[PDB]
Amino acid sequence: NTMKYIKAADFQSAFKAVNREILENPQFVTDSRIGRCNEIGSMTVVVDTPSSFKMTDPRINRISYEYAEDFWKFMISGGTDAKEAFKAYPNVAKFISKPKSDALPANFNTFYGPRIAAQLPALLKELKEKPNSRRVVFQILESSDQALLDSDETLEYPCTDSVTYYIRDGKLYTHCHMRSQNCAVVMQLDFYLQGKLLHYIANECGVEVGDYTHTMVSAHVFERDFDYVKGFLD
Amino acid sequence: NTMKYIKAADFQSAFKAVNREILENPQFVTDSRIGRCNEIGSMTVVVDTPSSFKMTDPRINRISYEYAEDFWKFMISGGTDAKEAFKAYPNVAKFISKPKSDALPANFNTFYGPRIAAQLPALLKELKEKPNSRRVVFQILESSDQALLDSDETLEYPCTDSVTYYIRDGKLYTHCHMRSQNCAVVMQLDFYLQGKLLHYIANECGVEVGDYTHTMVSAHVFERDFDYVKGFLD
Ligand SMILES: Cc1cc2nc3c(=O)[nH]c(=O)nc-3n(C[C@H](O)[C@H](O)[C@H](O)COP(=O)(O)O)c2cc1C
Ligand SMILES: Cc1cc2nc3c(=O)[nH]c(=O)nc-3n(C[C@H](O)[C@H](O)[C@H](O)COP(=O)(O)O)c2cc1C
Ligand SMILES: Nc1ccn([C@H]2C[C@H](O)[C@@H](COP(=O)(O)O)O2)c(=O)n1
Ligand SMILES: Nc1ccn([C@H]2C[C@H](O)[C@@H](COP(=O)(O)O)O2)c(=O)n1
Repeated sequence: NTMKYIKAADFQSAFKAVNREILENPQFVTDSRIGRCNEIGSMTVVVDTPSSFKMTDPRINRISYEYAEDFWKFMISGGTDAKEAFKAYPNVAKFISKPKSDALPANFNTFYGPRIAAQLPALLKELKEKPNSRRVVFQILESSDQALLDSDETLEYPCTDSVTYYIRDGKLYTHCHMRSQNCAVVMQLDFYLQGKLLHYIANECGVEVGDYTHTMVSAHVFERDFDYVKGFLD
Repeated sequence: NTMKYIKAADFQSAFKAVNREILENPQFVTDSRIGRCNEIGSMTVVVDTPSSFKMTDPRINRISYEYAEDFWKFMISGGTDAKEAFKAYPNVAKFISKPKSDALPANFNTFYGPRIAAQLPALLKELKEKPNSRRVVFQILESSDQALLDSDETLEYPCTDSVTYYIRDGKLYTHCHMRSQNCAVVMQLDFYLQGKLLHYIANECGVEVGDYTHTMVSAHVFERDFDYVKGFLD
């Protein structure tokens, strides 16, 4: 039976367990916007030790850690010069190009970094100053992104919905809610970015780290990636 | 050990199981913005039969179904005349009053209805026309709501983060992500509103209903409500 709740000691064990479950016990086998995938709806993943966001198995190699670190620096710096930041990676071109349609402005982008940057002052203030706040939610996906739905744009319609942080008894807890997760490939990047970000937040707040929860409305592995996944399982 | 994943046949069984777990096996006992509560972080609740959103046990009476239905009509109609809609309920006054601070405008409100109304056309179009879309997310909590964090306003800083809908094989699946859930009281209302809304969506799309998933970054019961909860358990 499809296991939707996965608790693991570290990011890599969670990553392997999620991918194995999607391959072996999918809830749906579905033809999606970008091809056929196995899918589990509404998976919840808990990582006990969020310092482990750099996975050690070199067979999990579709997101290199050079790329992941370049992406982290691009994101946390809150800039929009993706062409410069990812000039060494030509295959990300369709995700970093200017909008084509005149409908939405040319300043429009879906980069997470500027959105995190805009919210950091108010959210850090709440996180540091309102004891036991439940209100600290970084919004990534925005309703204004819905202008992308009926367009031919290739920009990411944000896969990450929100990241909630809360502190209890000196520890920072994190809940990343994903609208849509490519578990075999991009999740390696998402885990890296979220691991870096939560440590950034914990350090700004002077607190230690609890655990990390990752919910995914669609947790999927494309059929084209099954051989890749099998290559890192066992 | 604290059970964070609860699967139940109907909303009431989920409701009772969640409340029991928070009372008996909290992750945190914490003094919050609005008083001491037992709390479980990042709970996931699955309801197999989402038609069951009106609970039958009359001891679960803090949200009357007259009030819940008035709230539903107020929400789905997308209006802002809360004073008129809830005139028969004086205790909701602090949640429906105009903003006090000149910082945010007088048109500012955090009612869910207008936000659902604004997104319905684009999201229904995606849901009906893009097969197996993963993109249909109603955003409730918005980053612009963060202006409430450092204010003395009593308006709700949205407890509901987002509601994602997706269709696979003729069935509508729903994932409601809550930032913050008062599980003993308001969750009765949230379950009613989400049950009504998902049936509204399924009917607009001409599809049947799958299941309903409810994730809560903070799932809590205030100590002041423990006697009430005990009164409906068993
Ligand atoms: C700003 C930006 C947004 C991106 N968005 C997506 C995306 O939404 N979906 C996706 O699959 N890859 C996206 N990518 C590319 C991934 O980060 C990564 O390069 C890719 O998953 C590697 O795929 P491959 O090794 O199979 O070619 C994005 C890259 C950038 C720089
Ligand atoms: C527009 C609106 C927003 C509300 N927001 C909240 C809220 O954020 N938190 C809350 O506890 N009750 C809120 N309420 C009140 C609840 O819907 C409900 O009346 C209350 O939980 C009943 O509490 P009581 O029976 O313990 O008095 C709101 C009511 C309205 C009309
Ligand atoms: N941070 C991100 C951004 C996007 N995606 C993936 C999920 C989908 O495989 C695809 C987005 O497609 P869709 O919008 O149809 O969900 O990219 C991901 O895994 N992580
Ligand atoms: N639809 C809603 C709106 C709010 N709340 C609850 C959660 C908290 O008990 C409180 C909101 O307080 P806070 O903003 O501190 O989380 O109201 C809820 O349960 N459901």
